[PDB]
Amino acid sequence: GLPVMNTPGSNQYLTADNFQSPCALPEFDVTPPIDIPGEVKNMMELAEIDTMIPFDLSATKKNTMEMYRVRLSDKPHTDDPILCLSLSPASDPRLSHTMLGEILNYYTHWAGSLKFTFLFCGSMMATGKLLVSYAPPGADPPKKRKEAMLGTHVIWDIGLQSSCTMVVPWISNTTYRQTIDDSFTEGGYISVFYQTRIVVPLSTPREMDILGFVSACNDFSVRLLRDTTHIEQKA
Amino acid sequence: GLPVMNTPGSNQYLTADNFQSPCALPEFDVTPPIDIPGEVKNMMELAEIDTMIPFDLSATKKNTMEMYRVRLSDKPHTDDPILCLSLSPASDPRLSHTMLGEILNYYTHWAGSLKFTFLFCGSMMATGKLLVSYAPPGADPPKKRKEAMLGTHVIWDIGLQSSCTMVVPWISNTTYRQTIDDSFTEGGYISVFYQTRIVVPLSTPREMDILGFVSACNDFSVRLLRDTTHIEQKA
Amino acid sequence: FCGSMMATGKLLVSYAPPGADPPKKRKEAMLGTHVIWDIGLQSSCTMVVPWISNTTYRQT
Amino acid sequence: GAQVSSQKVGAHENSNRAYGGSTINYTTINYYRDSASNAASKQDFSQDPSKFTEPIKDVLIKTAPMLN
Amino acid sequence: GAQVSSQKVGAHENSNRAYGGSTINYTTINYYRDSASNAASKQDFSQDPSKFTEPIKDVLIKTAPMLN
Amino acid sequence: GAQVSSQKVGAHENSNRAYGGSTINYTTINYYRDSASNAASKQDFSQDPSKFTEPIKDVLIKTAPMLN
Amino acid sequence: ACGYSDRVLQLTLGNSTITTQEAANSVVAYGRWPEYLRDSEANPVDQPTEPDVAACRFYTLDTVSWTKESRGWWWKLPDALRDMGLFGQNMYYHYLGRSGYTVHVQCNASKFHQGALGVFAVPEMCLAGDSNTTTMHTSYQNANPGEKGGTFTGTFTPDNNQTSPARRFCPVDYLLGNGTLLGNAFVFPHQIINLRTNNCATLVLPYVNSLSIDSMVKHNNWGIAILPLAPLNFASESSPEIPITLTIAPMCCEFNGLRNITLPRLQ
Amino acid sequence: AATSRDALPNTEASGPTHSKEIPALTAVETGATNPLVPSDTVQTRHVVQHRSRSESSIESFFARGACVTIMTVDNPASTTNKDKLFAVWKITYKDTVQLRRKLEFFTYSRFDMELTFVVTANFTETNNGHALNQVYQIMYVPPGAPVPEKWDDYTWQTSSNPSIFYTYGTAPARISVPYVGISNAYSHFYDGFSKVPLKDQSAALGDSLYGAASLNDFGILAVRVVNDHNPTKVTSKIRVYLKPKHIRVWCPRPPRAVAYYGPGVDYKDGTLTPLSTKDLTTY
Amino acid sequence: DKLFAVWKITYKDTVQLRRKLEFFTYSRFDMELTFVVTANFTETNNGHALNQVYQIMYVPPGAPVPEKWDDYTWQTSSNPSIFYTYGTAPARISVPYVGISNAYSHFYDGFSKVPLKDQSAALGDSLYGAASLNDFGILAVRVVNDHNPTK
Amino acid sequence: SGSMAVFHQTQGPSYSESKRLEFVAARLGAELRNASLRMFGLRVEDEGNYTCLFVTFPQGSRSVDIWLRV
Amino acid sequence: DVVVQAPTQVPGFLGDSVTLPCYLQVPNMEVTHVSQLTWARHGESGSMAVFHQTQGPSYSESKRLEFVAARLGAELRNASLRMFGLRVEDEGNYTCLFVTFPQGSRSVDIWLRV
Ligand SMILES: *[C@@H]1O[C@H](CO[C@@H]2O[C@@H](C)[C@@H](O)[C@@H](O)[C@@H]2O)[C@@H](O[C@@H]2O[C@H](CO)[C@@H](O[C@@H]3O[C@H](CO)[C@@H](O)[C@H](O[C@@H]4O[C@H](CO)[C@@H](O)[C@H](O)[C@@H]4O)[C@@H]3O)[C@H](O)[C@H]2NC(C)=O)[C@H](O)[C@H]1NC(C)=O
Ligand SMILES: *[C@@H]1O[C@H](CO[C@@H]2O[C@@H](C)[C@@H](O)[C@@H](O)[C@@H]2O)[C@@H](O[C@@H]2O[C@H](CO)[C@@H](O[C@@H]3O[C@H](CO)[C@@H](O)[C@H](O[C@@H]4O[C@H](CO)[C@@H](O)[C@H](O)[C@@H]4O)[C@@H]3O)[C@H](O)[C@H]2NC(C)=O)[C@H](O)[C@H]1NC(C)=O
Ligand SMILES: *[C@@H]1O[C@H](CO)[C@@H](O[C@@H]2O[C@H](CO)[C@@H](O[C@@H]3O[C@H](CO)[C@@H](O)[C@H](O)[C@@H]3O)[C@H](O)[C@H]2NC(C)=O)[C@H](O)[C@H]1NC(C)=O
Ligand SMILES: *[C@@H]1O[C@H](CO)[C@@H](O[C@@H]2O[C@H](CO)[C@@H](O[C@@H]3O[C@H](CO)[C@@H](O)[C@H](O)[C@@H]3O)[C@H](O)[C@H]2NC(C)=O)[C@H](O)[C@H]1NC(C)=O
Repeated sequence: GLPVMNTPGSNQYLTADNFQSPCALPEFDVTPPIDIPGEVKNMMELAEIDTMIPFDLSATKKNTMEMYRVRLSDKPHTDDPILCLSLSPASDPRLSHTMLGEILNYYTHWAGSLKFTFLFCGSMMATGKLLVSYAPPGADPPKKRKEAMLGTHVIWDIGLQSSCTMVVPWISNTTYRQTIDDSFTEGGYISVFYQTRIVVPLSTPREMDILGFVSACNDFSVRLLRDTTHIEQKA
Repeated sequence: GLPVMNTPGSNQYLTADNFQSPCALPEFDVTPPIDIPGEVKNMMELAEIDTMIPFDLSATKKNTMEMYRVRLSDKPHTDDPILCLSLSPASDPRLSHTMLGEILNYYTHWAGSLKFTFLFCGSMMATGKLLVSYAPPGADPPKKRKEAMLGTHVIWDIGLQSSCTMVVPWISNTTYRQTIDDSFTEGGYISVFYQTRIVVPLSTPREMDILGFVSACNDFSVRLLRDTTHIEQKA
Repeated sequence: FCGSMMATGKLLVSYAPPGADPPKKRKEAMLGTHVIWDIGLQSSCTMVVPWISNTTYRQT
Repeated sequence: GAQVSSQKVGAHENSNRAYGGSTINYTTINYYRDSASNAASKQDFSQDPSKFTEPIKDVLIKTAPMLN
Repeated sequence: GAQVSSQKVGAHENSNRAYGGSTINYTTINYYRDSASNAASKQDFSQDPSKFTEPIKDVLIKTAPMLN
Repeated sequence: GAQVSSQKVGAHENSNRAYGGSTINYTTINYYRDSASNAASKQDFSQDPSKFTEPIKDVLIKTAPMLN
Repeated sequence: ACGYSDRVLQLTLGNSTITTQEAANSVVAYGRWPEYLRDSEANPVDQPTEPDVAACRFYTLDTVSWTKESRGWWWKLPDALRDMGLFGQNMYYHYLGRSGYTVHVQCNASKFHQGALGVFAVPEMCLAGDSNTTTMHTSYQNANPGEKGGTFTGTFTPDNNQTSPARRFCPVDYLLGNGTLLGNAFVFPHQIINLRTNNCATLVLPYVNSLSIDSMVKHNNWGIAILPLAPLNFASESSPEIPITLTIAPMCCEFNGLRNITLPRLQ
Repeated sequence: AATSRDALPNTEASGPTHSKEIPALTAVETGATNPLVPSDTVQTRHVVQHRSRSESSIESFFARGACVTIMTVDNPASTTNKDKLFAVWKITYKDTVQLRRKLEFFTYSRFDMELTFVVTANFTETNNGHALNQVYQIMYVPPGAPVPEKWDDYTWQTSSNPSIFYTYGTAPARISVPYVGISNAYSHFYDGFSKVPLKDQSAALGDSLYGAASLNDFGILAVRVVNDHNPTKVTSKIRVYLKPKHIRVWCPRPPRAVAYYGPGVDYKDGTLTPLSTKDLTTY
Repeated sequence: DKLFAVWKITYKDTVQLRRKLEFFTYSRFDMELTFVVTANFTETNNGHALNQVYQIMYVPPGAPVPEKWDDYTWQTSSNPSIFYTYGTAPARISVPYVGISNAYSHFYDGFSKVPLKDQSAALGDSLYGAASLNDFGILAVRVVNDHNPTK
Repeated sequence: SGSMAVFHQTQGPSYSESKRLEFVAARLGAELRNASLRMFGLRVEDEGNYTCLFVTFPQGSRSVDIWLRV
Repeated sequence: DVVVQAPTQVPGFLGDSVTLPCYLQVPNMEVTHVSQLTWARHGESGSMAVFHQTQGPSYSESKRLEFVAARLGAELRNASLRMFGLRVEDEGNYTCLFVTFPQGSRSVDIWLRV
């Protein structure tokens, strides 16, 4: 009956293949699903939830609480960066672990605008203005307020509304960027400077710390799944 | 279920075969195509674009600029060919590399009318009449204006309109000709002679050069694809 | 162009509004408002100097 | 009892229909009586990230001041 | 969801239909959900070689003089 | 795009239909886009042997005398 | 009607104006003419800046002398301009820059000279280096000659210095520098300036690239390559010399993501 | 409507002439090529042209599946002092001259890579031994993923790495891949660098090779011998054949004239001479 | 050197099919080529061999015919080829009328080059009945695997 | 997993700390082999065991482990 | 299975007329069927003089060269070639081809030292 012909690619198993296969337990009455609070329909949903960036990764402060507290002081106004960061929501050790940056390793191409949210964690009295800035790639990274200022910045203010968010608009030469430290698909440069200085009244803690959070925006998306370098199975 | 029967020719891979095959990256969101200036839908389109014939292939002049400049002089009118050429837009070393002749090697049968375009590249003063001619195969190649004249010729004129084009009408015993130097499927013979002589006034370069171009016409077509002899992979 | 019917060539007539080093090299004059004219059949050209000025009239 | 659906072709040349117009479909047929044997239909949905991003005992207007 | 199309038979004897009249068709069925897995439909088009042969800031009439 | 045709059964018992009445058909489906790949449809014709047997610059009536 | 004969034109992009008189009716790359980025195929999300007149105008680069031993010249457009007024300053100030062009290769002689200059506009013109040891090792500083441009050579000469090399391109002419026959090169958008007739060639090149808008400081697009097809001759005179001079004009350009100024090691 | 399998515009008839119409005369400066039909320079009859370009179409030119690379791998005895061989090839057509010249006629391309594998195998050593039908793993390790260390390491667990387990002697394995490009067409020719050099940095810190774009565009293929060290050492070769299916091409660049050299357009000396000899006046 | 046979496509090798076709002067047919591949161990030696796979490359009239067994010619970027695994349903590839004319001429009366007086008796000669140098084509068939101890 | 200084056959060097470290041999398009590294100013904690990687083709990813005893 | 026989090096006079001997001694008892005996040079697909089993000789320069043995329908073997008037540049390394059936395409490389 019916003359058929086995085609190049027969008897071939393909891990990510999708073909119907005989059922081991025929008839097994499956248990009805309840309505568990908190479903998730797509990974990029998780990508839109802020996760604190471990900004400091100094041999001493790494792998320990001190790693997320970016300390600011009441030092006389300077023009040097109080944090840097290579926009590589996958590559840069600073982002490589945050939910966003943790999901980004299970992929080969990320895209869309990101949103860094900074929380001033210090004495209700302390005030000041911090300039959070981004400058697309291909130019000397910014090391002075004078140079960073020229790029895309949001001159934030430490007040009642305790937090800010500088959206990093998706400005890139390709439709997606390599989720590996590739030179052609470079990310850009993020960097917060003091626009004034954190001024405090007498009898106040002179060294308050800021915590940074990061997340994707309803634009972001990833593609071509892979195995995260993050966890190894020794032997 | 369904009684089938594997038919002679099963489990057989056929390079140029066309069968649907499981997809390695299921769901991968392909990147939308933009509208890049300059698309091409069919090879024979390229075949209709002129490419300069390297008419001279003398050990000295070959593989170097001098190879495309067919020099003409103010010599007293003679009846000898100032260039020849075996119509074999594939075989004859003179055509074997031109776009047309380069695409013709990736095939086993060519067909349709060709169009040789000659450009007089010399002093605005110099004038003259050159007789570009073609004579279908099976007869002594033409070596004298007196003999070539009898065939299909376009007695061209060096004037304001700096270039001419002698269409070589597809006159052949078979529907397509072997894209190899085959005797049965012979091409014919092309050959430009001086119908007068290139006459020049005093204080003029007495040795101007002509450049020839060749291309197919909306009639030409090729069939039965093969591997071009032109480029070898040593070891 | 008042010369032999045979002679040819291309002359770049140029204008550059004030307040900058006068142009002394084709490389610098080129940047301003120019009409790269051609010595041919039509024997003459005309480079209009557009009224570009900070006041409604200029001191004569 | 064919299950014909539309593929999401990237308007590729001579794929059946694209920037010359046309659509692309694919036949499916559940063969086994036991559902847990059907091919993962990949026609999955997408909810709003709000039950995780924007979860509050009130409502949040973006142009408004956070901590009212 | 069959994709029946006409083959371009060279009116061969007893091939189904030729110089006795008749046409020849062939059934196709996209089987995989992912488009990049469909059989190269070979029903490709052909544009005019003009964007390469005849590309000018004007128009060219053949019977006319080239360099006007 | 099924190609159902009638077989030429020799009215065999219990073959589907014969000397009890009935017909016999068989489904065919061209599967490849290239015609020169279809199964030799065997539904070939038959011309009159005249262009070889009876070829004359006139007409030949059999009951008549050959060399008139 | 009148003398609106193909031979005369009057290009005016920006505040500059070319008006040639032997003009061989111009070429428009691939039918497609230069235009701005339709929202339908845009990529970067910020507001794209557009110098318009500030940049769009004609910039004359520097003239090249043309003798008998002249073996050809080659420019790398995106780069070739890098200085030329604001299209120079905007060039560097942004991470992304999509720009179209209008190259007008000017060069005229007398009715008594002779020669043909094939002006070929090659998209993605990757010229080949000169180190038989390592491939592509060609240095940037050297790879982007700008306003001055490079020049094709007679026969290949391998760079032997290896304590430290000369890292330059050694572009042979019969192989159009990119190891592929010149006689077949007439496939790219082009015009042959044939001294007898026309005294200029005008090709309008619309931005072509695998991306919507891409870089400039980095990636190059079009590249002009002028080669003498018919060598120059004049009177029984030792050697004659006419000066070829191109003038390019960046058209419908736009740039995204402003930053601090880029300052490449061009020295 | 004008498909590839139509039929070239039929040749129209044409008698004598003496018109001021000048079809024959061109002027190549315009760059435009005279679309003169045979019907112009001679009196033509009315031929009903059947021939069609149905085979030269961009799709059919690349209808055959070319061999992009060969991959040697071998399963030695447990007692082998040397580590077990598992080849790893970086996806990139640019390894063999053939498919590389076809693609190279065009500046840009958008195609769906349809990779097939014809795996073979023989017993290395003189020794007369046996081997139960081996099974191979062809793991696609996406650009940036961890490339396999030992033959049998965790990297091969392949929880998210598209892999194929080919049993020796059977219909040759096949996996279709859609346009996996970061851009909107794979650029067969990239003019420019992947890192611009900047004055406020060392000549090194910011350098790079001409023509190189992405570190790992297409990806890498890890192929092991899945079975364990068997007394009879068996070497195998996995010839991968890539056939561009749903394809498109842009800007018709002139074909490679002199022998290829490396990933870059560069060319070695000697090989520099391509043409053949022929007398400027001999048929 | 390792043996890879190369046969020039032409029915005229065996008497059978050659007499059937020969009853008619001209013919237009679609050649449907099938391959029944077999194999034994040459030498007395008692050895083993993992199931071989063969390549049957169609090298179109004029294309380069394979030099060594393993050379570039076999890369087959554009040469219709089949990889038959030993012991399996015998391979089959249909071919459409690949004739230059409008029927394969089972009998060609006349020469492929006419002799011309203004030439040497040699320069322009030729064999009677011969038409095209390579009508149908040539078949290159190798053993795809590597040199194995048991021949 | 966070890799320090890395030198790609094309993208060139990739210092995770541009200053305190440098590839005393890796010179673009040449041929990667002697990858010995040299870092300036050591640091009580700079001390440890590293992983020297060589993504080579077709040899697999090679890796050796150095006790850096300060 | 035979082999391409040829005097490896063969010089090589100025303005003379040398014979590039290239024969093919086979394994008599064992037979093959030659198809075409044709030359070239080396770094040049363009083939010079070629002699097809049927179409006869095929001189790329009808004059300066000739097959001192190839005689139509006979049996291709001794394909040695002989070209008249040498030429400062005639000097070099050639490729003697033998598209034979069923033996594969045989090829030997001659230094022509003038
Ligand atoms: C760098 O690595 C070296 C070498 O060791 C190897 O790499 C290590 C990173 C690690 O992966 C190890 O498994 C591998 O072999 C380290 O030096 C070794 O360190 C181990 C563990 O600290 C030492 O183990 C001890 O060995 C000594 C003598 O050989 C014993 O006296 C000692 O006694 C026992 O220790 C075990 C647990 O280790 C206890 O259970 C017992 O109760 C008992 O106390 C250990 O067995 C080993 O000796 C070292 N090997 C060598 C060759 O020096 C080194 O520490 C790493 N560097 C740094 C900076 O950490
Ligand atoms: C024809 O071919 C012969 C034989 O050589 C073979 O064919 C060649 C075409 C070529 O493919 C070659 O690879 C093959 O073996 C040629 O004669 C040979 O030519 C080569 C290269 O010129 C010679 O190489 C030199 O050998 C001598 C001594 O044997 C060395 O002293 C010399 O020194 C070194 O050269 C290498 C590069 O060649 C350098 O890297 C070193 O720095 C150093 O200078 C070379 O090694 C070889 O000797 C020749 N062989 C023989 C047997 O003569 C011949 O040139 C070709 N003819 C023509 C006309 O070109
Ligand atoms: C890999 O390369 C490195 C550096 O490029 C080599 O290390 C160093 O090589 C230099 C040059 O030979 C050596 O310097 C020489 O020795 C004296 C004193 O040792 C030094 O003062 C001078 O500069 C002199 O040129 C240096 O000793 C050496 N250092 C070490 C630690 O080895 C290294 O040799 C290369 N590796 C291999 C395997 O070749
Ligand atoms: C292949 O054929 C060629 C020519 O057909 C042979 O070369 C030449 O053969 C002739 C005839 O035997 C030789 O000529 C004879 O020798 C003397 C002087 O050598 C000559 O003056 C006379 O004409 C005499 O007949 C000639 O020497 C020889 N030349 C060479 C270079 O060999 C050739 O022998 C044949 N090859 C083989 C392997 O048989």
